[PDB]
Amino acid sequence: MNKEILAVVEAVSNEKALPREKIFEALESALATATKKKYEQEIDVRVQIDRKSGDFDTFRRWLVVDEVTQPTKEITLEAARYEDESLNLGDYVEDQIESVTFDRITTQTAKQVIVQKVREAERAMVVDQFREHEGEIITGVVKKVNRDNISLDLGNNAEAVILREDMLPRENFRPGDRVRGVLYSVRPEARGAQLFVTRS
Amino acid sequence: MNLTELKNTPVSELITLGENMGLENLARMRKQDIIFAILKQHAKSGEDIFGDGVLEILQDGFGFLRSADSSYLAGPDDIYVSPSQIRRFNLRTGDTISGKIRPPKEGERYFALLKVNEVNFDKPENARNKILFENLTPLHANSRLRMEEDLTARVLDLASPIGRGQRGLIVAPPKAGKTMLLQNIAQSIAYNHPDCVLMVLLIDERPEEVTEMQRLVKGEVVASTFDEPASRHVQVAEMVIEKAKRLVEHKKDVIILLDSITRLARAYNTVVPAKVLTGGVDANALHRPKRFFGAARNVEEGGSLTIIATALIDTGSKMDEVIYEEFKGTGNMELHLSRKIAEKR
Amino acid sequence: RKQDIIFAILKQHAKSGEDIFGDGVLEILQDGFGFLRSADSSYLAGPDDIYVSPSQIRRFNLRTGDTISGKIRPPKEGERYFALLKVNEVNFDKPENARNKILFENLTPLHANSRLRMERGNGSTEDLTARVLDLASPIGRGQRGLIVAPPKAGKTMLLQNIAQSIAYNHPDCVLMVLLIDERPEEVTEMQRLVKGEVVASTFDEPASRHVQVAEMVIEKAKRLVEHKKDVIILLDSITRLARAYNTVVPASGKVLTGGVDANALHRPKRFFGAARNVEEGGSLTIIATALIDTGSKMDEVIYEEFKGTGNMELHLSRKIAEKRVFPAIDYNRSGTRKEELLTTQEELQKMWILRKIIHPMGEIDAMEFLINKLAMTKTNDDFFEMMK
Amino acid sequence: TPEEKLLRAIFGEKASDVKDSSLRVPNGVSGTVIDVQVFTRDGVEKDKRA
RNA sequence: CCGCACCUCGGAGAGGUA
Repeated sequence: MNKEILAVVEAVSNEKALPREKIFEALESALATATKKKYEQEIDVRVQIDRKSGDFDTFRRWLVVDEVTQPTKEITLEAARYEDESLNLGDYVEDQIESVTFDRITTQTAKQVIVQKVREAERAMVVDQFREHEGEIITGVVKKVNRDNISLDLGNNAEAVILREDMLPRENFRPGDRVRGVLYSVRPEARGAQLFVTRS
Repeated sequence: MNLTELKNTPVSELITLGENMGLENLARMRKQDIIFAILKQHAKSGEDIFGDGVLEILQDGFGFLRSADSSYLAGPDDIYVSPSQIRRFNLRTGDTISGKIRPPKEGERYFALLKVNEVNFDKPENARNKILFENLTPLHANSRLRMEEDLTARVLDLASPIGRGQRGLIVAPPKAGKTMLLQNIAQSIAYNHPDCVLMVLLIDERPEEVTEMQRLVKGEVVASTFDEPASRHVQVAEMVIEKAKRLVEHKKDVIILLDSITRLARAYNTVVPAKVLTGGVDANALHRPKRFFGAARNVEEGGSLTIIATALIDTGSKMDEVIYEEFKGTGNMELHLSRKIAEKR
Repeated sequence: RKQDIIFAILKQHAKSGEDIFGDGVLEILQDGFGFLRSADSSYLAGPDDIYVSPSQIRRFNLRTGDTISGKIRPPKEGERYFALLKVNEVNFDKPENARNKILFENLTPLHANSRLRMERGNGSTEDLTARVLDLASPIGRGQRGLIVAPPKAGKTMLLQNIAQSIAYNHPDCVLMVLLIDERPEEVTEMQRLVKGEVVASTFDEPASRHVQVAEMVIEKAKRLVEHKKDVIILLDSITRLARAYNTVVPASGKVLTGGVDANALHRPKRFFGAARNVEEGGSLTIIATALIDTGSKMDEVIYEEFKGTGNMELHLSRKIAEKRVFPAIDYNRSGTRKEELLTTQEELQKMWILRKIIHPMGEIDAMEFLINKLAMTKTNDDFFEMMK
Repeated sequence: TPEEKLLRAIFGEKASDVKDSSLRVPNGVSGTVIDVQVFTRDGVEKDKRA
């Protein structure tokens, strides 16, 4: 049994930073990223471990598709024929499990992923506190000007974004300008949700 | 297009309607998912969607419109109530809100409220300007609620006459006739006074007795069997008392037929954070049910709140005896039943 | 834009030969020279700051915090700041009076002697907060207390009431409300509400400016105390200031429980303990608001460390605040040490009797009793006379 | 952040900004290793090869 | 990671090769 990661997931957790599930998700995502950066021409490798005593196993997966794009991570429907073609397009999980490769140097990016997910959890806590103390017009500072989206800043490890369709068509913003906007909903964006703000 | 109307339709008609609308196979699907898909497809057409439910404001600020047919249980089809609308319309727990709702967008799980059409079965202009329940002057029972299967009601009327705003305690040992007496009381309330809001609040009871009581009396029966935790019992009790207070503020005669003197007390004692008294009851565990009981009162400006509870003594636990002895000093009506007469049928 | 216009106007005026006047608080740098920061910019480094030569600093023994007002000149070819030619007024006084002064480090501290009564006396319903504060924890000159309260307890309203009562009863005291790492709208609201000086440093800038503004404020307060002034600082940032110091402190390898550095609490504890009552003249009162139950153990450790420092704690109850009962003060947890030096014998006996009667009752019950007893009259004297 | 070094001190897992500075063989030259010497400063603990 | 205990990638010098 891997007592090293077990002591970490048992001790560091339970302090509102690790909910016993996001910590395991971050650890398996970091292991997957390490295995991806280890191979040269083999991308999109995943790993799932959701048990204390149970060790982790690296099962490289392919993308089920009827085309030949990305020949390094694509598989055909004849491999799903064993399941009577039940594997619909858009879902990619099936393959034989291969040899796992654990190492102490792989913890470098693992710690980075862990602290990034802790920062994301702290951002979620700040969002919860904002919702607890919402109901007033706020001001924010823009950071970047992307396509059909801007950003807001309130320096308490918080952040907000405004959709361009909700803003004025004539007004274009620039970093350093204060923006007045009331937030109404938070959609679950990938790699962490973000508070969406609307003016119209 | 109403939420409760679709939730009351049978499964066969919903599956048929969904197959006619041309959606995914609804035979191997839950009824809630069927209703959700039907509402989504109907909103995509352009028609409006309406809903209703009792408001339950969460700690984060927002609230949900709990449905009555689900015994005030958090469901996937709850109507999300933004804190902005709560601050605008001065919404509180118990305010039944009915208005135009919309299916949740991509990434959401609750229906959003756009415009409220009716507040507590009345115009919103009459609800925004109202007198709080704490300001209403309490008074003793003035109007007589005559209960005159009728033999039990006659004996109850001859022993302790119950009126509007009464606060009684039906004290009886186990196997003394509490079930039949409660059934007779509910039938008499539904028959003599159909205008009153009869709510048979059951907590930690048998599911067969619950479904027998609900499909027998002519009214609303919100219950919570033993399969649910004590937190849900406390939440249902709070929702019931808040709805009753709001209806009394709207000049309604509510009758909380409570049968959870011991069950709700044990629930509060289990959910209260850790002062040890006799029987294992915390010092701050009986305050919430004490206020729940004392909420019943007669209002001179309009409306009344009557709560007729049933006590449980001689249950083998001194905790129940202490709870009964504490709650006896709060009310003003005790109807004791004899076990010797009940055992002789 | 206004600064450049003023710069050009001063240049054009100096070209004619007239004199130019300036003012500002001195900030001596580590290299030996310093600049005269402006008050309207919350002591922020500006392009038009007045340069101070080390020669004048040695001549007048100037230090950080000394208010300097005198003749300035525009910069010449190769300069970027206003040179100070002759100083006219030092700390709102003549230099001959400021040269014979006693340093703040040599002043003998003492306990609170003078009574700073917070009661308004107008019989307003807002005066109930000040009345409860005076009945629970009397505040004197040189007091070093802490306002312990969880979030959403009523710190803003209580602070506003304290500031208004100070401006009403004691208009001679210099009130300075330093708000660090707060919202700009709250800063604007406070500045346009209280009758005094309001310096702030919002979160829009890093903690370096926070530390710099805190140092400038404490140095100005020390200089005013040296000039026999009664300075009162209401810093509701002590927790934020401790977080800033822990963030800007170099790593030493000894981190306490909760992410607190071993040498991070030195500067905020010194800032807190700087408050003291001077026997030779003047005093310094610092009323800070600590944050507890904020979900971070760092704030809990900071509160537990600062608890053993002050001599006054004003605990606020979350339940009473949620019940919308203001002021939501935990009367049982509040108190002041050496209170006999600020109250008479009969007043101390009445407070002791009131505490002995209130202690058995619960928090909400005691608050309701106190409110019902204070609503019967306008002044606390009638309440004291009726209690007997 | 001083919190990450506490975690690094909690578990034996290595975590640092590793840069490669190993002694490599110059180009062209080759041969067979015939002797290896290791000199360690006083106080520092020896390693397996040493 | 806060407390064990069940009643209703350089400069100088020396030597050498053509």
